[PDB]
Amino acid sequence: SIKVIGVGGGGNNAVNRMIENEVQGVEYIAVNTDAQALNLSKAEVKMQIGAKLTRGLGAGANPEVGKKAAEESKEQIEEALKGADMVFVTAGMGGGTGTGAAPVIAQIAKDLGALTVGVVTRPFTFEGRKRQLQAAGGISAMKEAVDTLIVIPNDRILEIVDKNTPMLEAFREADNVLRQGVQGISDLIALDFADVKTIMKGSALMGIGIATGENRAAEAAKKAISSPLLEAAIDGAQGVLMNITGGTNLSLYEVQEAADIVASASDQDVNMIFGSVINENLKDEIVVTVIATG
Amino acid sequence: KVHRMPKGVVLVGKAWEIRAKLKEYGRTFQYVKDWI
Repeated sequence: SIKVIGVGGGGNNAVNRMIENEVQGVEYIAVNTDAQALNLSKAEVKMQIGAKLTRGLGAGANPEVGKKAAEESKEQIEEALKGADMVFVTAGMGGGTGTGAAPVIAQIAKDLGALTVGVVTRPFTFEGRKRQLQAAGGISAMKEAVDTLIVIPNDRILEIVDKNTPMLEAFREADNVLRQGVQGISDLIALDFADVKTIMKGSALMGIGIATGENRAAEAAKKAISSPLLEAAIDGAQGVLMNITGGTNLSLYEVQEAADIVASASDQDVNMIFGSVINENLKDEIVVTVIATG
Repeated sequence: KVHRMPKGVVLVGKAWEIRAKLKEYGRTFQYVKDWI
């Protein structure tokens, strides 16, 4: 029973993207103060929060509203989260609902005893001061409310994408990266959670590499461990989760070769959760998701 | 600890423990497809 909760617009998209990518084994909950945006969620569960406070009109990028929204719907949320062994709280920080409600939600999940992993993006720098300040204030609050908080620096999306990809695609990629963040883990639980729990605190940074071709597993893993989303050196990590995903052509030669590349770069006595998953929808693409915690 | 699940396998343990387990599995399974 692992629930992925998209909170606010940032999460709404991730959860959509996850669903779009047919990420299995999770129950999705899309939570929003904005009834209009929320009705776009492909989630089976759409939880409008702060219905009384925001009247479906959203939090206006006011984290205090998203918060009071979530506090208002404190009972509706626990009902939806009860039974969750693990809750991914995915959200965009900088906003109102994402920034404000996700800590409330994640904290509820954490109190419910679920392994609470927040996976959030920190707004692009370009989103401006308000977005940056609020997320900062917000990411600070996610950290107190989750077991593990994977924070994806959107600004690093811009290093990754072509220098000319339009802003719309830059946001889009943030959503995918958020989806990539949760699928990276959720695909490994579809297993004693105290394994994963021991790997879930402090903040976490993740990296992704995607590659195709003859030397891809290494290409992917090198790109993963070096990826701009992954801002610090993995040797600094106390724990590392590694996800390898590829087509039915994924060979253990490829798998370990990637594992060797991630492993060498991590500390020797590091704790590690490592999985390789086969994605039939892949052909020659391979995706290494690496999440480091420390 | 090594978890087979459909569509994937998850190894838990120290990094070296896994690298080694992967090599062992590298001798007995060609593709992760066949592995599961």
